[PDB]
Amino acid sequence: MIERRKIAVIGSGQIGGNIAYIVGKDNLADVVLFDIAEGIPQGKALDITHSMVMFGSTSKVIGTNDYADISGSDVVIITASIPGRPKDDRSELLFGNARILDSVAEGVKKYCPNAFVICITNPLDVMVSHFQKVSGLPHNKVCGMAGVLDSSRFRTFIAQHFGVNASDVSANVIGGHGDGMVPATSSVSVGGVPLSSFIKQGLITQEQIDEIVCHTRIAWKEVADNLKTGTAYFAPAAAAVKMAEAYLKDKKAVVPCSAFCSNHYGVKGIYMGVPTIIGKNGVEDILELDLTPLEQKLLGESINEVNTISKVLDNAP
Amino acid sequence: MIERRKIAVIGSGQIGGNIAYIVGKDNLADVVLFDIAEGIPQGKALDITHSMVMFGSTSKVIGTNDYADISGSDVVIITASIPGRPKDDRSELLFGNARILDSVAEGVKKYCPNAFVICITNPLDVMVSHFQKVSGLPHNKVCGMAGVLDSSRFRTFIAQHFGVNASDVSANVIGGHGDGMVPATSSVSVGGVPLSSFIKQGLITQEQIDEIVCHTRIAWKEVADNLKTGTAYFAPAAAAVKMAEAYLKDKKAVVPCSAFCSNHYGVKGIYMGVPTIIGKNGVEDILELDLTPLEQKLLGESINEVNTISKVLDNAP
Ligand SMILES: NC(=O)c1ccc[n+]([C@@H]2O[C@H](COP(=O)([O-])OP(=O)(O)OC[C@H]3O[C@@H](n4cnc5c(N)ncnc54)[C@H](O)[C@@H]3O)[C@@H](O)[C@H]2O)c1
Ligand SMILES: NC(=O)c1ccc[n+]([C@@H]2O[C@H](COP(=O)([O-])OP(=O)(O)OC[C@H]3O[C@@H](n4cnc5c(N)ncnc54)[C@H](O)[C@@H]3O)[C@@H](O)[C@H]2O)c1
Repeated sequence: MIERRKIAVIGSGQIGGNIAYIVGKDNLADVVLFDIAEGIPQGKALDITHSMVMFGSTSKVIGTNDYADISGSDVVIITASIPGRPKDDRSELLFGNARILDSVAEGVKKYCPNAFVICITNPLDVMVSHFQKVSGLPHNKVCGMAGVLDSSRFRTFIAQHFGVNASDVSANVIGGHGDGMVPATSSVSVGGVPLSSFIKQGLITQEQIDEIVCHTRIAWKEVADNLKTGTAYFAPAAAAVKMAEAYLKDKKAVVPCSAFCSNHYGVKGIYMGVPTIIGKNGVEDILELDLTPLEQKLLGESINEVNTISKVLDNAP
Repeated sequence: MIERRKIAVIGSGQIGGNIAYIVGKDNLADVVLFDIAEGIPQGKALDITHSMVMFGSTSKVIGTNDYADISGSDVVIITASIPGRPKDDRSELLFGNARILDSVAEGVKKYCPNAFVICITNPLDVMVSHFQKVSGLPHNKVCGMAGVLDSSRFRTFIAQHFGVNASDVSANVIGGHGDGMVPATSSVSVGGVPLSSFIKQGLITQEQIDEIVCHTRIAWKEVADNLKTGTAYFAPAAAAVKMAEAYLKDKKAVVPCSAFCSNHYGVKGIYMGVPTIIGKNGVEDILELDLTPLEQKLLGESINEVNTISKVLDNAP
């Protein structure tokens, strides 16, 4: 008995609304846009419902403040967060967003415990870890969106240098979504050609690569300082939809994201950004990148950042 | 010589950003987001650029505040407007927006006078007329977006009543984008079946049709009262992309928009909501709907309100 796919978006602010809009435009699923703020999800859903006939989609998009409406959701995307952009570090939202997730975790557990959950709420790696702990869902059914956005940014910057289509740049960012993220230049390729080759050829300099690595690392502040009123939300929404697609269409897509890693990268059971294979059973596998010693070390420092914020959360007021 | 298609969005608020996002996602053209507000267009353009590789698009999107950047634009879409949502009417903002439009007209006149210009700035029909006058562009290359958004709502509401895909509802809303808009119920068909027939089959009462007509004219308020921030912006951005598409792909598509009508509907040269044929030469034709005496009267009232407010603006100091 064919049933329409259903995605619940918890939090209907900037990112949440664009997720709804893109999912409906692609006719990927019906969408349930959930928020505790009166009127916001309802009006965004009505406005998006009107664009449906324009896109040729028959997806249904409704607004709600009732967890009961997310029952049967195949995928839950969590964007809910306290207000205001982080001033210097995504960690500043730690205390407030962990409380919100406790609440979202109760709604999920009761209305759609078999859903694939994708967290977006910052500080990402720690929020995903917190969510999985308080909700009790299987590790492979809970992951965080970050890698796809960090890697799209790294691929884009590399592509803008060489003047080529970014889809032809292969490049991963691993580790937690924060200042210590590791854009792995060691395995970047452009049409099959490694960066070491472009250096010999004289078409890119190590300094140029270094600037790309840095740009990647603090790209969030560049966008946030220009928007003034908030942080990025167009690409983070497209990234969440790519992850939801991988699950709903059982793609076996290789997706860098925050996933529970306990056997690769020399860690034994932590959520962090790694290349995963996503399909109908959620995170189905993690791939082992070939890191240089210097990279294995920068990863090591990333992991410590994650552990530190995490201990801080464990000792919250 | 193949050149990339180029679309300038004048005004990067709620609607402009969404238009950039969609156009980019569909790889329909490169996008220039123009705003005089500091940082907004650069920030949205940068965030959207990061999402191009996720959508598999090579569209380039940049933000600027220099009209010289819109030169060579094949289409210009105008969303520039002074702050604050309409209270009861999209009219109140008349002078400020006409002032704003004067700048854009000089901008377009200098940098890309061969562009197809689509206005969205309210009060729509007057704004469009004003833009064409002061810019001097061919009448058939200047029009306003309203009908697509109104007809989409009208189709959506008819489709919800019958429980069928809105894409299979054929329906037009003509006249001014105001309370004086005319949802032409006599032009309604659902898979070939007319409302009279559904009437006789007892599948819809006249009361229900009336309520649908009313829902259409006041639908914008319903969205605005829920957003508590401004007016609808997801569906109006999509409607403008559909208009840009008919132009760029030379579709010869039926697009209900605000065009220079001068030998149909009993008017001799005014800008109003009518069913046009858009292709690579802009508005290439206007179709003549089979209106009932009542609708002819209703359109009548609508037509006066345009000229009325149009004179209020022809004077001023
Ligand atoms: N993972 C990443 O790559 C990434 C990238 C960009 C932004 N973000 C983060 O995603 C989050 C959302 O960003 P945004 O711009 O959409 O924020 P926003 O402020 O625009 O939206 C957050 C929404 O959460 C709603 N909300 C609040 N408390 C809630 C609750 N208890 N239950 C349900 N909804 C609730 C709000 O009412 C609001 O509409 C932030 O934490 C931001 O830092 C993450
Ligand atoms: N035609 C319709 O169907 C329809 C439907 C919905 C909304 N609208 C109207 O569309 C317009 C835009 O709506 P919105 O929600 O995007 O508004 P918005 O306030 O979010 O954006 C308007 C943008 O105009 C910019 N701006 C101001 N002065 C400018 C100038 N001189 N040059 C360039 N940019 C300038 C602002 O800085 C802002 O970014 C309004 O007039 C709104 O009422 C029309």
